[PDB]
Amino acid sequence: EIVLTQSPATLSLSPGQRATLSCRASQSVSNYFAWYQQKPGQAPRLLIYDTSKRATGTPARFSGSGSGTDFTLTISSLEPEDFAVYYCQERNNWPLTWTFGLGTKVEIKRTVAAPSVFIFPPSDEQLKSGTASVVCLLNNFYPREAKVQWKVDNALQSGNSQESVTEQDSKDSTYSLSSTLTLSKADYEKHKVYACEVTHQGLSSPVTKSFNRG
Amino acid sequence: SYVMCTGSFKLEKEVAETQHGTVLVQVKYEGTDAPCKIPFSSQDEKGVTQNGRLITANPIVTDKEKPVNIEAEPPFGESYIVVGAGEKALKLSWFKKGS
Amino acid sequence: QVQLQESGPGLVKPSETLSLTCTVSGGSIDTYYWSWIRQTPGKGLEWIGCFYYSVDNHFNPSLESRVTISVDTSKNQFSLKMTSMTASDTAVYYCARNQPGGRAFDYWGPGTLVTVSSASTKGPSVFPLAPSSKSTSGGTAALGCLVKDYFPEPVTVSWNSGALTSGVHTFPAVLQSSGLYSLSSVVTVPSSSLGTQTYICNVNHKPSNTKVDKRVEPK
Repeated sequence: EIVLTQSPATLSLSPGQRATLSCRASQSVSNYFAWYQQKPGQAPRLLIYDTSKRATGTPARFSGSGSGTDFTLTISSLEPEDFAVYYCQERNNWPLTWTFGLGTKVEIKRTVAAPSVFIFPPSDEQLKSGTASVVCLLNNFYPREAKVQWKVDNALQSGNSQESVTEQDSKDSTYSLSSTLTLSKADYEKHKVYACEVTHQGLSSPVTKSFNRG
Repeated sequence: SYVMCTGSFKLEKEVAETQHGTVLVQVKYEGTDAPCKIPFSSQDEKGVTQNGRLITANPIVTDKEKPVNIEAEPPFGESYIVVGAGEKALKLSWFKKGS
Repeated sequence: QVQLQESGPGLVKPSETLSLTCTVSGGSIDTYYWSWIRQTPGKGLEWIGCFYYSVDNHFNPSLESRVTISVDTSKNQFSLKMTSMTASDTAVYYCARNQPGGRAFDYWGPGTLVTVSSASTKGPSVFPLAPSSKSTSGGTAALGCLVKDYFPEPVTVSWNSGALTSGVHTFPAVLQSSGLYSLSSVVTVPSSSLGTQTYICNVNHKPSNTKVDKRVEPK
């Protein structure tokens, strides 16, 4: 029945700034809307209810408002821990149903930070399988875009690595990123030197970490 | 359909008797889940709820600022008039004279 | 102190029935409304249904015909039954309490991911990511665990049974060409005390009842 449209899809603001999230309803039902905050990997958390009342644990910087057709969540002084997706919600009387908006993703801008880089040779346990994974870690950087390259005896690799990036850290708003090269144990012994080369907007000179045992 | 009101009720005006052994309870609802059905029961003095005794058919809160009149026929002697559900239940003691 | 805990199978083959249980603590499910809600990446949060014990139950018109709820108050549990599971029913399923006197849901379980698939459950292999001389950035050392070759999602990782959270990054899983998932969990710590502190990663893969603790030591 009722359809909630949230604006904007994504909000990207600096800490200390004011954030306003909109929830527009296709038709009026009640004047008592709810807001949920969902941090990475957590269940949604009741944030504001009955349009303006703070749920337990909700800080003072969160306020809600709205009349009948659109409602508003305000974050007065944005802080890094507020990185989350925020959903509005209303109950439909007839037919009876509880309905959610699609959420507004709030992202936290911060100063540029260069990655700290670490490299991990394959484990002895893994080596007595058939496979060797070498892991290169880019830790605590901002913003997201980065360039990881694998060199094996200085030959540039391609086709046997995969990457994964975290969501922004709830404390310092950085990203971390893993790149995993996967070789057979056969190919892993043919070479000695294994290097991960990292370039980033905060670096100005590519950073290589390597090892040469096994 | 309707949900059962899970919020708390307060007495708006005093319970009042009638010519035909019934009582008139006016309650104002404080929840925001209206429209909803008003939970109603007649717990005896043993704390155990009693069968029927409600004269109003399907009492409902439409608007939490609009009071809702309810008519009940309590038993003789000591009983409770119970409006609301579980933890947020208004438990009104009552005595009906002359059994 | 009201808390809810979903328990489910992770995997359900297509066309079979999904059975989940919610176990509540901190209050009795014999009063108030309690609901099932699911969240899918593509479609968002969707309310499934609710009950008030021995009174009534309401369901989402979209799912009414496939969905039933039962209640076992002697265990403070209630369950969801969803028949004819399709691939589009893959989602995180939550149980939750409906807010008394309100229109919202005031307490939520952590949720259980349900994957509709005909592939078989596979538990992960866990390998140390040891802090060597090539994992030191000045006074800081990184270490971790590699959690390889599992299906379906998810794996969870803690460190020292929850007592080590600062500096931990557990990466989103990658899908390998094999159809199996992989992830790493890493943590940064002082380089000076690698031989005096103890770092154990606790890997949990619920779909295969796999629990692995791996000691992570240097070399």
